Amino acid sequence: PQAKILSQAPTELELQVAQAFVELENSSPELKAELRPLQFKSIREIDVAGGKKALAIFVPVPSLAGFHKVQTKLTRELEKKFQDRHVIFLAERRILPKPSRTSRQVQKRPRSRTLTAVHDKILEDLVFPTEIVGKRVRYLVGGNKIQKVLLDSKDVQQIDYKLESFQAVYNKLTGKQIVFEIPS
RNA sequence: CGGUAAUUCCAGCUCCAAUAGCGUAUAUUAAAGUUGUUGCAGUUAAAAAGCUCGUAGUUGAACUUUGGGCCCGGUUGG
Repeated sequence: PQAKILSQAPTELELQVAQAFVELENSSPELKAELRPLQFKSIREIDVAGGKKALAIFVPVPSLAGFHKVQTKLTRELEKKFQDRHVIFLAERRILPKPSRTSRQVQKRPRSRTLTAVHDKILEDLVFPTEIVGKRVRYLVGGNKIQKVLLDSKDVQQIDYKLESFQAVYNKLTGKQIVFEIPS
C-alpha cells in the first residue's frame, strides 16, 4: 500500500503519513472513493516560532485539482494524528533558467516556467481556502523590501491561527519577507 | 559741429595713447543665444498653412533570475 500511495517511498516520515491516508480511507466509506487515486511525492518539515513545525506536502501539479475537493477534512484529520503540526499542500513546479546571450538555443521558454510566475502560484496555494484580494510592496529607506498580502474576510477562521507559520514557510522557499492583513 | 559771441573747422601752446613703429582700405574670426545640437523666435513687435485624409521620413505602453547564504580575495586608510 504505502509504496503505492507514494510516488516513491524512500524515507520513514512519508511512510507515517502514507499510513494515515490508508487508515482514514477506511474510517469512512466516502473517503474510500475520493482518496484512492491521490498520491504525494515528498514531505519537508520546517521549524517555526513557538516550537511548532509545518508539514509541507508536495503534490503532482496535474492532480492538484483533486486535493482541493478533500483538503478540508484531511487537514482536520492529519493535525489530530500528528499532534502539534500545521499541514499545507503545495504543487511541485519546474522553473527554467533565463537564457543568456551566449547559450545555445533551446525551445522557447513557456511563461508559466518563469521564476516570477512560480512564486506567485506558491503564495496562492498556501492560503488555499481564501482568495487574495490585493498586494502591496514596501521599499524601506534601509534598502530592503516587504510584501503585504490582503486576504478576503471569508471563512478565515480555517487559517486565522496559522499565519505566522505561513510567513516562516514562505521565507524558507524564497528568502522573501511577507506579512498578512485582513481588510474589514 | 559751424551764421562773429566755434569744448568738434584752421594755427599756436599744453596734454593723452601705443612706440622702432603707427595709421588707412578690403576679406574673414570673436563680440552673435542676430543661424540657435548644446542654445533663438511665431496673441498684439518679422513669422501657425482655409479644413480634413494620407505615402516616404521621424517617434511609439507594461511584462520573463529576484533575493539569501559560505569561502577566497586585492587596494587604501588608520
